Amino acid sequence: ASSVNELENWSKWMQPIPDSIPLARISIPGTHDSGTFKLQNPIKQVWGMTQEYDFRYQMDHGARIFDIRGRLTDDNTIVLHHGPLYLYVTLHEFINEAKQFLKDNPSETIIMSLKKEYEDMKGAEDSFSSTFEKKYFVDPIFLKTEGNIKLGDARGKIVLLKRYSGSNEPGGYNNFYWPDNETFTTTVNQNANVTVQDKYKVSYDEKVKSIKDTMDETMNNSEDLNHLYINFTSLSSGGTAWNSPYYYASYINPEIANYIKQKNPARVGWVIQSYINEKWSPLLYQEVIRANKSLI
Repeated sequence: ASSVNELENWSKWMQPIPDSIPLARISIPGTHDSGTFKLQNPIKQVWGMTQEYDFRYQMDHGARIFDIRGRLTDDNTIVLHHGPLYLYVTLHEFINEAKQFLKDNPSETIIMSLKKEYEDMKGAEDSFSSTFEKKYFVDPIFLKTEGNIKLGDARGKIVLLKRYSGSNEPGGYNNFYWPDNETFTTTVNQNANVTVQDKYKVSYDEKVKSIKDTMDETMNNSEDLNHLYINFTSLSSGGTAWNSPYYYASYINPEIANYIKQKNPARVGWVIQSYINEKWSPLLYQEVIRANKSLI
């Protein structure tokens, strides 16, 4: 909690950050459609795959925010989906990976975004929200405290970012507006504000400008601890060819990695990327973590 060299430890990078820092102010790497790593079917993967490695690999690479999309099944369980595609991964499977990681690295915390991706199965007993809260959320690893959550209250726990309607259990970040395919601003709570850049399905040129534009706003608003900045660098279009999330990401990641590197900002916000790996040159996630040196 003193050396900047400690941010270079991908599994324990949150250790140096002061306990009093709200998670909002922290620059955190995230993964888009985190549970698509099992899609190995050639045609399914050219449209649905946004990750090639599992949850643990992702976390061991500094990722601390996970984009979870679920669906209520007959068996009254929540499984992971990408549209109408069952990903061969379950919500329990994710929560268990998160627990092991937090057991080994108690200094860390993981933010889980939960969204209803597909319509509930016909024979379901309860609704998506009630099912998730009665069977999962009730688990102790879930932080039940709200407001502008500090890193201290989050260590060893899973912080929930609600992207589902109809919640009845307090805890984490409340659900807000979130319009389709665009960048917007709203409020989470009385003591918080949100700016999200979620322009999936858009031109590469418009996409890159969007990311950078949102990243400039957070750079110049670095000391505003009451403002949440979520920046999705992922881009999806017509697959089958080099228009896949992998193709765009092979350019977008190093590009934004450099952008962050050159500017040397004190805050870049929460950056949710596709294909977290070690292939691309400057490494986006690593640069994002480094921008936290100002907090050390």
